[PDB]
Amino acid sequence: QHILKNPLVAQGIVDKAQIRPSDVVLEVGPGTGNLTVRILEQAKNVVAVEMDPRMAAELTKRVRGTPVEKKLEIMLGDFMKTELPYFDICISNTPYQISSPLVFKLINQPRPPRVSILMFQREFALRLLARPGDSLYCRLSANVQMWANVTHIMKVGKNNFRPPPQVESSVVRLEIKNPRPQVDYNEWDGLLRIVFVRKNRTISAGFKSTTVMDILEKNYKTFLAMNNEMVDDTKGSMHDVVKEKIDTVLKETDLGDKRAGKCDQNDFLRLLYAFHQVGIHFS
Amino acid sequence: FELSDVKSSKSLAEIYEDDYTALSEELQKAHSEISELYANLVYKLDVLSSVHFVPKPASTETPTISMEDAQPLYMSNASSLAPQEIYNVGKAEKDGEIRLKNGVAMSKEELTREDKNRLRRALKRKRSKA
Amino acid sequence: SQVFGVARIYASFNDTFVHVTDLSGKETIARVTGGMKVKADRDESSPYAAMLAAQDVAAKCKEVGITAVHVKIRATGGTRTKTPGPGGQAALRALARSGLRIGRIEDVTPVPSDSTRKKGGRRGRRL
Amino acid sequence: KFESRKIMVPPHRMTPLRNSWTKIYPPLVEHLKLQVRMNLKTKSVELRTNPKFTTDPGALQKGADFIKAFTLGFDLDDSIALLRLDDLYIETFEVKDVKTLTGDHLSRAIGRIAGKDGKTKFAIENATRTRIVLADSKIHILGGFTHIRMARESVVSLILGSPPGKVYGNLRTVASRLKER
Amino acid sequence: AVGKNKRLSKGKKGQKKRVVDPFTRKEWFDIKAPSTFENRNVGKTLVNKSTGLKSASDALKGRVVEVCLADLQGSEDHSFRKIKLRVDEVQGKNLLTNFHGMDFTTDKLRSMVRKWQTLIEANVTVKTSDDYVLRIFAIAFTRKQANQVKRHSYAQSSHIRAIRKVISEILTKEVQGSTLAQLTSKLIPEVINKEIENATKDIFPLQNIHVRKVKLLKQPKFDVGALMALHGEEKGKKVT
RNA sequence: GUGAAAUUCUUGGAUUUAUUGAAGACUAACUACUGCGAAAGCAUUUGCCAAGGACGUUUUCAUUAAUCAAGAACGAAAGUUAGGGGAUCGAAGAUGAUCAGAUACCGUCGUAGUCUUAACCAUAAACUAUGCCGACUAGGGAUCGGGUGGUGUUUUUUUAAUGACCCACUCGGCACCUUACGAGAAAUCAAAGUCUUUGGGUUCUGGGGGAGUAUGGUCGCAAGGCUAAAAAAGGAAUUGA
RNA sequence: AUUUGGACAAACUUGGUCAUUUGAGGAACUAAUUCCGUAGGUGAACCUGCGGAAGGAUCAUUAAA
Repeated sequence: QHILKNPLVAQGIVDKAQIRPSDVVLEVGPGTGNLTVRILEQAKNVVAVEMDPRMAAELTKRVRGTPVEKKLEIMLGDFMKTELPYFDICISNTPYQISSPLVFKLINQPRPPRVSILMFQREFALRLLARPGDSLYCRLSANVQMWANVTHIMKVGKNNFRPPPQVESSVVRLEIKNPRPQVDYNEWDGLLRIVFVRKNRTISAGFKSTTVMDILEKNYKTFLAMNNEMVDDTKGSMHDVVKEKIDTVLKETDLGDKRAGKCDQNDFLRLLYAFHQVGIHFS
Repeated sequence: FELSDVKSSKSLAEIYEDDYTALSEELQKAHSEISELYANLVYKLDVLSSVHFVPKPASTETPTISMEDAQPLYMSNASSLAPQEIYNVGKAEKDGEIRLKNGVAMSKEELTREDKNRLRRALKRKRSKA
Repeated sequence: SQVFGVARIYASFNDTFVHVTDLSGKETIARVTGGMKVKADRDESSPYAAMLAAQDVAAKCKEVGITAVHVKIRATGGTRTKTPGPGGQAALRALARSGLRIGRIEDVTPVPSDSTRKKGGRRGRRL
Repeated sequence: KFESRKIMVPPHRMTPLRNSWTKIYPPLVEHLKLQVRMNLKTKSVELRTNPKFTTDPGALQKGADFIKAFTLGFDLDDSIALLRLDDLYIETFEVKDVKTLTGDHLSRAIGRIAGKDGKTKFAIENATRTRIVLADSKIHILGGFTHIRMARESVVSLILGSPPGKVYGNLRTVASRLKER
Repeated sequence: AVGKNKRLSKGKKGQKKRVVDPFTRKEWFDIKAPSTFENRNVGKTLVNKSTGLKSASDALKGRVVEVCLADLQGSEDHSFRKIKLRVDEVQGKNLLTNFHGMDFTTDKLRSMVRKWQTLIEANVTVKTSDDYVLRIFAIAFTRKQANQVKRHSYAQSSHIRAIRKVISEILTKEVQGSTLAQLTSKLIPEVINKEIENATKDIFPLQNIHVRKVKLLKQPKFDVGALMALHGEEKGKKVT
């Protein structure tokens, strides 16, 4: 693993976590437990999750003897397949490979928390901070900028770890938008995949690919089948007649000749509304 | 261990014949060499620091005779072995029996309840001391 | 006098086929596989697999009555490796010890004149 | 019922064949009972077994593999070991069968396999109890099956570019566990 | 794997019982070579059944056997050469065969190719007087002289192109003047490479000149009379 | 199919054998311290179209030249737009196994791409990490192209080519081996040399690393604007009292 | 097709019934590699696709009969 070597950046994490004494905190990756004893001093309830039984025994032996062990709780096992209770603050120091699905689970969590202080790679932090018009704008960037508001906190050097890793790290803050904007996550996901299979081409060409037209043909066909009407007959392929349909929606929207790396959230919302109005559903 | 980047001085047939055939022989020969050198050194030092005449210690196949025999040569090895070291007593094999060090054997079924209790208490205080 | 069959020995990299056909390759007398002789998944590419394979194939071939065999070994060919493996050499030794009259040995490995890309990538296929 | 095999010899390995021929035919004629001719007009060696003088059937194939190993360029005592045992195998593969390399990089790859004065090569030899021969591109490994497998793993990692220090550490680890077993 | 820990798949749900008795219902047929070769009788092949005389006829008409000229002619010095024949007519457990193609062996080709000489390849297509559209590949290596002190013996591209011209003309002329049986009789005792060498002794001194490959490409109208003639009638036994 | 298995597909018989047919790529070994091109680059045959080096020349004009901003041409791979077919491999992506060990972290399918036409894009460790033109200063053999001479062997002879090897000389290349009466911090350098301090002609350029700090010198980016919880041996214990 | 009267009457509510299984007290008993250009990435202590570089450690055999 990797051991943290800066209680001053631990102070920074807590002070920007901005804890209220009525909260419960989901702490992922306690490690040796400096953050654990700090938020045990700060908040009302602490739920520390862990996959490593050796570090879990280390933390419980460091903490056994305090009066705040009545508030401390440690849950062992992988939390991506087990149940996680309600928490108001979420603080995470895990290796980032589980942290990206952690971000998506924390977004899709019922009654989502108020704020989350996470550690990430520098690249991954810039990926979350990627605004439209920037070269790092991607599918995950648009998803997090849709479902939440993210803001950078600080940058951590690779020399501030024992042993030092190869990728520079950062600490970021995620705030889920309450309430959730009532858009279908699956439809938004399908549209984002189709537009971001190549982020600098034209959206018209991204639809001009073949298998995307196969998927949209099957979707519109089953949509018209559950609505119980029939198409008009095509002289060639059904993929080609629904391609003509997407041509119509693209030349009424006038976004078909635009850059996917520059189209922001509002343009995607207008386009998916146009698809929902014409009868196209990506899921 | 450490590998040798030099060419192996034996072929595949030789290394497999070797595997087809004291921790190490070179180590044992090193022990012999250092022991004889130390014997020569202690001989020289006793020559220098002693008062009375001391001779040279020693000089450094076939059926051999050992002249000095550390037994009266009509004492069999089993007769030299003590009756304690060829059969001790221990905890018996079956879990239905307890066998103490004084030779008695007690089944777990023909006992009484207070006897079972005192045996448990004795084993408990023995375990607590250990 | 004797009668000749063609023993095509495909020594794959993780398998071994010992397929005996007649002349012209139309009628197949017998065919086995390394795993099918020895029930594992490591040992489907073993000299022991090849030995059991060639022994039972020589049994079936002598049952039909073919005394002599020309033998055509083969590697996997293609853009992969082009040399017959230890499984193939083991199968050949096992046939010679099983006692079919070996007539003539060939190595018909399909060598691409100018091959396409191979499965690896720019960094290298294995390990 | 006599039975015959033939086997070619390339000229660069025909000079050592003439040079050390007198230590090749005595095991073939004395312990294998195998009549040997050499056609210098076709640059080939012919092994014919006699119907009555020989005993074992596999003797002919063992002798053919013996001459084949010496032809591919192994040392005489090592090919004698191939004759002596019954489960020695020879494996061959190429640098373009691992990763396509273009010229100067291929030269440096063979340089990394060989090592300074054959150090890395003899390290692989002594570790996995095998014999390695590097031709122009084709490489040849002689030994037991699992041994040549592990040697192939180490060589392929060397081709892909693992430095000799790292691959030497892995050699001494696999040699430690192989000595323990 | 037939192990008990081999995880079952869709696979072996419904099998069949091994009762086909295949090498009792199958039948052996002897093939025979054209009269141009010395030892014609070679091997026996397997016909699937005899209920279908149509089946026997069609399978044996499709048969394409392959042999080597050493075993076909008794002289083991033709070890590297190899021919393919195809069977076209049957008569009572005996098959009449004709020529189909030729090849070397890959070990001979690899042993021919060396590292200090140039390789020259001629790749011609023709049609003999028997209307067999054919394709002939030949190779030739640029050897070094008896006085050569240079290491390599490379030929200039002009000499290469000139030798391709000469070899192409030689092959086309001889195999257009000849017929297919006459072509096989020319092809056996290596006379065509001798002619190529005798012609190109003045352009550049060569070695290992060989007609590497013959490939049939079209086949003319059938003639069982011509087959019987180039190979070299039968009554019953009054069953009752 | 991997180190190990598993998704996958196989009685309507897979993998394999034989005979073929189609498709689009690619041009193995031969392959060299060889060649061509201004560089990137260039390998099947044959034909066509133009172009070029070097040699040879008792041909021809007679300073027409060197270095040079602006601008122009060309510029690997990836990448964009619009067409084409799309076999192979395959950023993204979807999945199988997540088994200890990563010593020995993959497998299956596949969008874009790869390929081709027409236009953009103009960048690389695009390297001999070294402006160009001219001149002079060491020897040694090679190898490619051209030429001259001689000598034989292979060759062939009123037929359409008279080439191959040898040796000597010779230009012009790709390079190499020894060394400098030279240079230098030294590695090294036939140029990074041209007798101690300096002039053959000419375009461009200059006056180390991390750290700590101030920023008006500058470019960018944010959030919320109804929403709240209140001390424990009152232990441990198949190990105790 | 439809219709009359009975009995069986599934199933459901409201329960009554007995039967059989299934929360923490007390009360017992037993047992004890480095990089460059480019393109891209959501199980991202980095990875991948394409083309390049060494600024990355060369042993053995090799004229002819």
